[PDB]
Amino acid sequence: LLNNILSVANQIIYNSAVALPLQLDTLESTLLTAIKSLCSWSAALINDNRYINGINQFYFSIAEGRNLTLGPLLNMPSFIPTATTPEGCTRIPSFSLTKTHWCYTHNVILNGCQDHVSSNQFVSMGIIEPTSAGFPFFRTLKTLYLSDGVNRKSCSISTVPGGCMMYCFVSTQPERDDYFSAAPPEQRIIIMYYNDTIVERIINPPGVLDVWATLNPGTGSGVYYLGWVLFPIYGGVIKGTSLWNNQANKYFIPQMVAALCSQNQATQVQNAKSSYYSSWFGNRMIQSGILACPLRQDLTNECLVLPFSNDQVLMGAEGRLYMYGDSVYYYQRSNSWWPMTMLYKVTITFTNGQPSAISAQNVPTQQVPRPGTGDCSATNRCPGFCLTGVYADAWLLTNPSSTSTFGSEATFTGSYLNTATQRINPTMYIANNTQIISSQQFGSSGQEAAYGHTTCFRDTGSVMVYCIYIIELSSSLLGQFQIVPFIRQVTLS
Amino acid sequence: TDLLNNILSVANQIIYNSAVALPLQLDTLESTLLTAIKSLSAALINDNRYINGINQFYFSIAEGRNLTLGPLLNMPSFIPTATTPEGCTRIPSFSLTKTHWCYTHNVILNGCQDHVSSNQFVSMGIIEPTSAGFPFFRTLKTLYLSDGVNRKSCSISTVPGGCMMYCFVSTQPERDDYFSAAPPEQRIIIMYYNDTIVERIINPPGVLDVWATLNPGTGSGVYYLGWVLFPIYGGVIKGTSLWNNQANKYFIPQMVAALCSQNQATQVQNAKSSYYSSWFGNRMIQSGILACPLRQDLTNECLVLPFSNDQVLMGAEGRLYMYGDSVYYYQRSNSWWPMTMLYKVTITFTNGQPSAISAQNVPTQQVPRPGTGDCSATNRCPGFCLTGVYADAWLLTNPSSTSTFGSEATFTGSYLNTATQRINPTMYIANNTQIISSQQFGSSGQEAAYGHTTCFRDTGSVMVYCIYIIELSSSLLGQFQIVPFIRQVTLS
Amino acid sequence: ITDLLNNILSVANQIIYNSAVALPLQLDTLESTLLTAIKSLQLEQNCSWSAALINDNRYINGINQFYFSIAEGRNLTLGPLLNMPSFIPTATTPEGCTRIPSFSLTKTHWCYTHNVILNGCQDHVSSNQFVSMGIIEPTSAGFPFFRTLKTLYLSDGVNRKSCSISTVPGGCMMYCFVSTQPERDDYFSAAPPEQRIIIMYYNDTIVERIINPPGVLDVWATLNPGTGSGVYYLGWVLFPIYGGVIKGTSLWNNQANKYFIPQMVAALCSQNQATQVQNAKSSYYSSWFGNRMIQSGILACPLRQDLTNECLVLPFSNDQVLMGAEGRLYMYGDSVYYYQRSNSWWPMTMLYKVTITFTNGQPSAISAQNVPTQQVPRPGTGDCSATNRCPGFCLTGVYADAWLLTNPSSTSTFGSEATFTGSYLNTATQRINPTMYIANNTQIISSQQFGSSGQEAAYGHTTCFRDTGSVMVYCIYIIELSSSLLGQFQIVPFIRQVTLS
Amino acid sequence: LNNILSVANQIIYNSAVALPLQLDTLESTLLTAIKSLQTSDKLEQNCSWSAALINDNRYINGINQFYFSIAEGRNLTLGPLLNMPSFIPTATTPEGCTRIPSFSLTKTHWCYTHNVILNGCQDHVSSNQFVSMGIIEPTSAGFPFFRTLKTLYLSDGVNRKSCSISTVPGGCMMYCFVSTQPERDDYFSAAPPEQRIIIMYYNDTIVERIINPPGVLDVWATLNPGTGSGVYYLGWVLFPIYGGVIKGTSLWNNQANKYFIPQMVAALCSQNQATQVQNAKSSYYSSWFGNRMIQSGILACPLRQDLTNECLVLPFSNDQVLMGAEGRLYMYGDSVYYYQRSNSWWPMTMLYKVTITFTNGQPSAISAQNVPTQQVPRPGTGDCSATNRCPGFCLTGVYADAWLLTNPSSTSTFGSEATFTGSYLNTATQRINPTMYIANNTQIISSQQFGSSGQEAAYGHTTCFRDTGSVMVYCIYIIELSSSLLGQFQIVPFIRQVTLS
Ligand SMILES: *[C@@H]1O[C@H](CO)[C@@H](O[C@@H]2O[C@H](CO)[C@@H](O[C@H]3O[C@H](CO)[C@@H](O)[C@H](O)[C@@H]3O)[C@H](O)[C@H]2NC(C)=O)[C@H](O)[C@H]1NC(C)=O
Ligand SMILES: *[C@@H]1O[C@H](CO)[C@@H](O)[C@H](O)[C@H]1NC(C)=O
Ligand SMILES: [Ca+2]
Ligand SMILES: [Ca+2]
Ligand SMILES: [Ca+2]
Ligand SMILES: [Ca+2]
Repeated sequence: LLNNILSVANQIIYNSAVALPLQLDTLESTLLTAIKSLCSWSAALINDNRYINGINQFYFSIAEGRNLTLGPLLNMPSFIPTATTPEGCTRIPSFSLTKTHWCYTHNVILNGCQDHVSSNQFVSMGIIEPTSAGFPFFRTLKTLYLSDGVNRKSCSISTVPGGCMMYCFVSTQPERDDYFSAAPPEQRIIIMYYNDTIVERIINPPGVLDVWATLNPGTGSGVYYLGWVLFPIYGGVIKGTSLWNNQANKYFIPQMVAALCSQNQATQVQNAKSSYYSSWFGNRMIQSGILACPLRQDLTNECLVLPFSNDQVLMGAEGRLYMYGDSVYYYQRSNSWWPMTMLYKVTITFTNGQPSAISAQNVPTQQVPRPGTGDCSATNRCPGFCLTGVYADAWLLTNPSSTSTFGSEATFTGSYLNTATQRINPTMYIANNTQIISSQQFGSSGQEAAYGHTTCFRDTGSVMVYCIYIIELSSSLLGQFQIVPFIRQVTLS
Repeated sequence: TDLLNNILSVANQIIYNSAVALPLQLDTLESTLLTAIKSLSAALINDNRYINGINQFYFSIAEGRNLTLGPLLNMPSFIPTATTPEGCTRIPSFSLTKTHWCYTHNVILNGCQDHVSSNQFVSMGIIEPTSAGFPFFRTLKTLYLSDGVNRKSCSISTVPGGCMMYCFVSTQPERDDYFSAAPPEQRIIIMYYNDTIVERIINPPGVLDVWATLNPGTGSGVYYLGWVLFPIYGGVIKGTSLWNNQANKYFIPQMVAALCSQNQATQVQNAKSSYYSSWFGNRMIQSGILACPLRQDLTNECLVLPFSNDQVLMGAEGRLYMYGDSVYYYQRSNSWWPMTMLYKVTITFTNGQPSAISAQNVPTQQVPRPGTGDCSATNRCPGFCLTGVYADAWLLTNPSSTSTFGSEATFTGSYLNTATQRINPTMYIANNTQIISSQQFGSSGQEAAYGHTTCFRDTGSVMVYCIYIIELSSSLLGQFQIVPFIRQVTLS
Repeated sequence: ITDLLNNILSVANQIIYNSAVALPLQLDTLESTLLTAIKSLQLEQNCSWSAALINDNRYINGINQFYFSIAEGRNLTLGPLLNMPSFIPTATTPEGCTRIPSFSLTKTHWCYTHNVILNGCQDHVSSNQFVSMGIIEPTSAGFPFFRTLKTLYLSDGVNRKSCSISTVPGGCMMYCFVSTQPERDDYFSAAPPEQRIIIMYYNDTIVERIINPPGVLDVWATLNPGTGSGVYYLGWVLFPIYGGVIKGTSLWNNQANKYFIPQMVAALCSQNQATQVQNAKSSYYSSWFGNRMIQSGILACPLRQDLTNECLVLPFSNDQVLMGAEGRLYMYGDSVYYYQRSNSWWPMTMLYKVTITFTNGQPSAISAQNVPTQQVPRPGTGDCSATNRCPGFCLTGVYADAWLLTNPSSTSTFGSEATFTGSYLNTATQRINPTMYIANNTQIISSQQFGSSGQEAAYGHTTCFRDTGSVMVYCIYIIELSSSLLGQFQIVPFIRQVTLS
Repeated sequence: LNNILSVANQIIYNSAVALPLQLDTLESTLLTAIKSLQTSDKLEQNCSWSAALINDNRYINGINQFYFSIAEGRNLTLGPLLNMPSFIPTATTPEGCTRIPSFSLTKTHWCYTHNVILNGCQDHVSSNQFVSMGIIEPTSAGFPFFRTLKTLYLSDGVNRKSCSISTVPGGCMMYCFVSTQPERDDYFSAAPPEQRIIIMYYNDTIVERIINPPGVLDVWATLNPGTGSGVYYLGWVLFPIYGGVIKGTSLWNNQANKYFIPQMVAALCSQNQATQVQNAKSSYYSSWFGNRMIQSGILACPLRQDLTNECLVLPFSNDQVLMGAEGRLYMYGDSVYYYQRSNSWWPMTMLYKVTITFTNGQPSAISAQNVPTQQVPRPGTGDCSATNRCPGFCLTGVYADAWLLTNPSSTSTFGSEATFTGSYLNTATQRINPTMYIANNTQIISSQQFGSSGQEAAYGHTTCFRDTGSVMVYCIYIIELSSSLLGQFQIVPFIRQVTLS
């Protein structure tokens, strides 16, 4: 025996966790495609046939991943609005794409890039349709501008059937002051349907009052998973709470640190433990996690807050959730001591139809660094307390689970700021665990930039993968920043 | 001993997958599917604050003297930019009525000097107030015409339910259009909010064998008494009725005489000759209006109505406007007179069809436009010229309110403030003889091109806002970025 | 060990349970709830179903074919005229005029159209255009009735002229140009007239569009449909065209030096090859019509309801065809054929097999092989009468198409013995004495003049088909006749059998 | 611990075979049902809807009304003939005979029919019957087009004769008898000919029924529809009829000693009053036609697809009406009117208002009030020509109906000044000189003759209606004209304006 059931009961995990959920996923797509072929209708809000089957997947096998190269930039009419004054500040994009449609949002501040009193939030939704030269056009089918005195900040957006769910917090003071007060900022979820119904709810997740000093959405896309909307969150946890106590003495050091940090192992461990706690931000434990909301117009306390185990994950930061086939993935901003791209496979367990636990498996990487200040520049390799960095997510082009060891040879794409400490030199790239294998810098040396959001998808007609690279660029002319959706091909060379 | 622990650890995951993960997946697959099949113009309306503030003269003559430009206001630009360094967006057209707005521009992938192959972007939407009190141009639909047809020089106009765009199809360099005796393909595209699109080749009567070429003027058309009026211009062939009827006619604006010292005979002779171009195939260069009835089955119902050359300068690009019930025309100064040309247009109908047009100039010596050679911003004397740039203007007071038409008129727009170069974009308010308020955008040397200006009133706050759609030379993305600046015209 | 054995059994049993009855059950429940949501989305008392628009079983397999063997072709004669209720409308005043029929019949139905002039034939300004469609059904006497299922009357003040029509599935496609000045002025002026495609369905949808085929503007001074039927072929609608081409264009240059002399002229004209060749070359160029090259061709249109510039113009090579003229397209099985009106120096019936070559799904070239004949002349003026045999420039003639009763391709040499039928005006110079006939390459073997001598007539369109119930071939001869009582000119659908003897 | 392969193989097979097979099958069921909706909406694309069969808005409110006031009636004149594409089909051989039209127009649409005989105008064995239906729409010149939307040709060996037609919602009802022998023989035999009602709907449903109204058999030796239109009235279709009644029957008995002498006859006939009354009584009996009482009447049919004997025969009182003859029924607003052809001694137009009384939802009685007239004669033979004024037995005349332009009820004395229009053969004894006219009780006030002197003609059916859009009244005059070139006859729908000038 022994050897007989092992591979068989392993073939049942494959049968149940990859084979059947793929058949179901594929099933949903062919029926969707079948539905559109049956007063601007909501059935206008469906992507071209060419893309419905090429969204939220790993597009390349491990072998193909070796030969990937960036095509040249393609010109399309940007769906992202710019500022119309020099001091107008458009920042903090969030972008989500499903089989049917996409959602986009960003924050607008009228005068400069700091304002804890008033801002507005632009939202749009639309579809992808092919042009004449074959390449995609992001067709906006609706916009909204939430401008009503509620300072909605750090918003994450996700597609839902029929429209968008956006998750925001309401800013009334400087970020540091949120870490020091005991009560958290107000949390809101806004649902915006293509049929023009808009319902906004102030939400009260259990386990948040008197536990989390502050709580923010991660700014990167949420995802629609099993009838729930999952959003990335982070914040500050108060001392002496159960969550705090349950997280005590936990730390996570990524697989490739040991060979790169010459500091002694015991000191690495003590430094890594100390890295989840910020004296600057009110002596709170800085915590990443997921917020799970059921898709309902009647929301109050049904949303769940689920923290990641600090054994599995770095200090709390902005982030993004993804769906690749049937697995959920999490990008965590590197706001701590490890300056390399952080991607995890997230296992979610439901109990009584509800998410009750999450678990994170890192894709071990030493590639694509991020600028930071002080002792936590792109060159640091050693655990310690750091509170600095920048958002730069990454899209997985190959399946980390395709290798016998998880993520042994992983391939991903995104943008990054190629410098040690400054926010300059935005560079689009494709990378593996150890090396950048394809790269093109945008603009001249010293060109300023900030956050970068990357999303890829396949035209199943031309069998082509495109990636959109949404980058905040410093504008010399109009606006402090111009959020640009670069689009280009990821080609098998 | 130690395979039994992870054989039941695994067999509990198979319980989970079959009893939780998969049935939840099925519940959700059922859920999103039912939603998609559940999906099987009362919105597309401007806010109450603007519906009664559109297409009017906003100020009295007396008030006009105290108008000044307010600071630029920050709204989300509804005009899409390029996403490559060489990407080119050019030739905007913007139209706003009571219920909604329409917008369009031309997109060239490989730089602004490629004149074959392009795409045309279109959007429409409404205006709503923001918490700071100023307007937001809310886009409710976009379209990208990208089928390989080189649609060029497009004008757009709102219609009830949507937009009507007038384009021509360019298949050869401009100059060849004037030389060939067969005119280019003319198209009318109608795009409704309900996502119906109808596009048709039109052939107005009296075009074939009369007009060597014909273009929309790029400025907005207007919807007037059931018809859609677009500006047009082009080249008329020697020996036709239209050429003959137009023979010996010429127009010299009121204010030219005091500024030009040539003998009257020379001015007249030179003015007669400015309507004819040896460079463009010896055609008479001609301005007019295209009148289309609003229908979805257009072939030859659209009418071409030339202006008399006694009333109007050499044919050029232009724009139509509605102020109350009066139609006005802006005519680009592509000839010898470099100042802003605005006219009240009187349209006569015979048996339900526009049969004639007449133009009365608002006499002006203000807001020059850069041009080459002897036809720069400083020229004051009649001659043949084929140079200039588009720079429309919005009348803030009624030229009909004075005893003599246009004796004290006030208008606003952008212009490029140099003699010969297209640099230094400046938003201004002016009267007939002087600029009374002006704000340059960017630094000296900032390159720019066309500018479309449109004003409207917030009847909640009684503030007038103008949008100045300016074509700006860009260093970051694209060779050009078309920007809709917005600011108050303030009474002080 | 007992714990962690008995555990699996009852657990792996629940898995069998989950996978065999529990999960398939949720699948059945799922299927039912959305089949009962798909059906829940969706009138025959009010419907005239388009399978009315179906020819009778007696004709569906008898249309667009060669009906006789070469041997049977020698023994064909015309039967007596048969009386049906004409489907072609006449005038209601003495001065009304109907002219220029076009008629198309395929497997399922027929289409018909003609031009209506209110005040006499001489008025070429303003007219209206009558359109009809229907099917054929047998009568109790055994012969066809052309049953009209819809009429239309295009009457909006637009001067639609020279219209050709073709069936399409579900209806008709008509091709017209718009006339705004006399014919000769169309050749002189450098911009072509407006072209239109009108699609009319049995379901009452009508879309009419102006079209602009590539390579027309600044190349064709004018362009007309040839008035003969177009055909529906491989998803495209082909129409005969003609017009005048401007000097120094690619097309003019590409035709330079080309001419065509039919295979039987040599035995009939007694002039040295040098002059015959030079005169043939010249016959393609009309000084009277603005020094244009007068040119034949085919217009190819995709069947779609949003036409702008997809229609293509393909000229015939002048090495293969005579001077441009009115014409007609045919289908005999899978082969396209072209009849070309003899408006030039050769007065005999001109029929060709057309080879159409495609490229990327679009037609790109046409080749024409003549069926060499010397029979059925047509009346003309001056030196280009019925009796003329020599090359040279002429601009006179009349439309007189002909239907092929046997296959030109069945012989060793193409067209060495062809049999065709039509009508013709049996005089040399006048439009007089309409005569229905059957003829081979050299002789008229069966002929029946209609009316008294001096009876005035004009165009003739002939269409044949077979009753597969009785194995009888019927030909309909649509002839323009001078009228007295009502109208100045009338168009009549004569029908008779073509019988073997 | 060996049984964990018996289950493990059932786990795999369930998740790898059983479930993917089911998910695949389940997918097909959903797509079959989705394509089922794709197919159902594509059926609608194959339909011409009954909604097509509706007159343009300009005419809908302009139908079946008195158009002019009494005073406006004095200033009416005929406009020039207008030219439209005739909806009435002609013959395609010289001997083909089209005769006996019937035409019915209502709010929504019109119905037309006539008889076709293949060889000559005489036949009692075989003929066919053309039928059509359609609408009226305006042209650019402003005047109507009668647009055909469906045509039928009943050709099946049943010799349908003397057909009258009427519109019904969504189509037409036609009434014919079946002719198997000469007319005279019908009057001599006791059993009447076969009577048929055919209903023809736009949706293509056709139901023919042989009918047997009570009170016919052994009472009427023969019975024919009037040929003139019927009308659709309060759910019933009414048809004119006439025929020969048998001696000794209740109807004959109840009609004995009745007669009708029009109000304007005394002043015009010198004969002794006793000699007049005697002849008027005798004028209802034909010794030539099997010694029968020649009777006019009306047949009333419920609108049902399953008719047998629900149809009713209601004769007119011979005190109220002349000898039995062809005729026509009208709706002017809510009033039913009746034209009786003048086949007897009095050669002038006979119009009557008809009152129909209903007994429990069924017509039971009819009465006729004559519009007193001495205008519009009709040709006849011997002592009953257009000039004759004195009672006697005549059996001669021709069908020539009339449309009332003004309301005879709008004067104190019913029809003291009435205005009507039609055509008539303007000669004393012969069928020549067809003339369209407007007349009042005593004089013709407007008149245009058609064709040359001696133009032969026969029946004339006249129908007027109003373009409410332009406020013009138009009258269609359907006249059988002798033809030479093609056909014995050519039935023509002349149209002109009746202008208030
Ligand atoms: C999308 O919205 C359009 C309106 O905003 C709508 O167009 C309207 O469509 C009807 C029929 O197509 C037009 O109808 C006319 O009705 C008859 C037929 O000619 C005449 O009696 C009238 O005089 C008139 O001509 C309307 O004119 C047209 N409205 C406008 C403003 O153009 C489209 O039909 C809509 N598309 C869909 C999917 O329904
Ligand atoms: C809008 O759509 C959602 C589902 O997509 C539905 O639940 C909601 O009630 C809809 N609102 C309206 C007004 O249709
Ligand atoms: Ca706080
Ligand atoms: Ca040209
Ligand atoms: Ca021409
Ligand atoms: Ca009998």
